[PDB]
Amino acid sequence: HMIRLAAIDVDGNLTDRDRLISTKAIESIRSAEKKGLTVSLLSGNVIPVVYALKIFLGINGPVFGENGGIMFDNDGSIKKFFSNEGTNKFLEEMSKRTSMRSILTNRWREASTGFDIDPEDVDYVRKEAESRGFVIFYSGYSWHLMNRGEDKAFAVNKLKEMYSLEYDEILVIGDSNNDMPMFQLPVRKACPANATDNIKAVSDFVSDYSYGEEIGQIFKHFELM
Amino acid sequence: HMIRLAAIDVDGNLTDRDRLISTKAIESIRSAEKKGLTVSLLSGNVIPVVYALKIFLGINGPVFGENGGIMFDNDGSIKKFFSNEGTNKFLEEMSKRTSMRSILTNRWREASTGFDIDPEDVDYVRKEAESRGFVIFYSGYSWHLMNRGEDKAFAVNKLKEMYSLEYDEILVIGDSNNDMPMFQLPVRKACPANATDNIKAVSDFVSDYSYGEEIGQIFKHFELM
Ligand SMILES: [Ca+2]
Ligand SMILES: [Ca+2]
Ligand SMILES: [Ca+2]
Ligand SMILES: [Ca+2]
Ligand SMILES: [Ca+2]
Repeated sequence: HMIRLAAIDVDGNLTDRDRLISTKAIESIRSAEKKGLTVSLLSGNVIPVVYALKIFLGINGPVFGENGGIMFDNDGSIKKFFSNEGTNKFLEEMSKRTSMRSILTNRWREASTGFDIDPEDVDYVRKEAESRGFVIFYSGYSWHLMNRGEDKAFAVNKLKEMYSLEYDEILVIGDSNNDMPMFQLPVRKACPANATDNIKAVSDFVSDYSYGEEIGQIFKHFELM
Repeated sequence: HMIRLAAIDVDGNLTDRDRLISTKAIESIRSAEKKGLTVSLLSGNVIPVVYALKIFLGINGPVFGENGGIMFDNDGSIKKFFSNEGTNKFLEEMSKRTSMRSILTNRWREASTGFDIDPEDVDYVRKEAESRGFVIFYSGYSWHLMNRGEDKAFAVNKLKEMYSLEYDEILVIGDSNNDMPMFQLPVRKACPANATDNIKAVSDFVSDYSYGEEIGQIFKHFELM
């Protein structure tokens, strides 16, 4: 079938070496959207930050923050699918006996909890988190304490439902392990030249570029630009 | 709202300490089905084996073999969602330089490949497998070489579409790591008392029993019997 929607990992694929947004990626997105593609952004950052990207970059589909746990829709509303009461409590307790600590953007989180942590405390905190029904991983600017199942697969399935699409009509763009949840779905897949080996191995198209420059080549490959 | 379908992993949930099918679990399933529940079974077994369970145990919904890659439907047909050409070829070449070997039941597989292997060769084979977009893990009666994404979540999502259900209308019952994919969906979740700590931590109801005895209690808890 033909690709009608592309779900893209913001931090993993739309930024350069210094985490700045790629202007070439922005123009590729706008070009593809003008030709009819619906684009959705997926990020671990907070919803007002992803909302800023939606209104300034010119994204025509819903955008997700907190790794899929919260969404800003095209009707201008915000819907969250998970709560941060449990994850916030966990951080509060864990910060008393480990280096796990809150980050400024948590003041805008609603469905999960971001944090910083010393590498030495990662294994212990992960064990404690999983024993409570949570998971931890790094993305973008920080670690993320998420509810099990609050991931990119949840978000992509939600987009599929919202647009009444088949999996083969969806293209996902990611770069690493924290994207495998959506890369393991029956969707179309593409990634940058610096994507992990496992992500490349399941991708339909592996770009010769990275740091935002893969967006244009990927879209061209699928005749979206 | 109300549970309309239960997706149950066979190994470790419908089986006892000797890997034998639990008669109490069978009767609980039949009782719940008479009251309106649709039940689907999933396992790593080949399709004629899960078909045997469907007709002899009296399962009223579809059954999945090969960890979700092949299904026996209610119209009496078999539908496979992945192919075993690549996985069979992988085994053929790996068997020439490692201890990886085919198993008897592969004569009935259609969407993946089962195998035996010396434990020390697992790392070598997994690395090769993932570079080809496959994964390996042990469950049930052998190791399984699967296509990435060919799992129980793929099967539960298909059931959701087939029965036009909402995730909240689906109950999943599992106990091992290869069952976690189901627990990452926004469904209702339950498990036996001896399920993994991670599965217990994300379940809505953790039974006091195991080895098949949990089915009745779980069903009673969700008002299904
Ligand atoms: Ca990523
Ligand atoms: Ca990247
Ligand atoms: Ca971030
Ligand atoms: Ca079998
Ligand atoms: Ca199991």
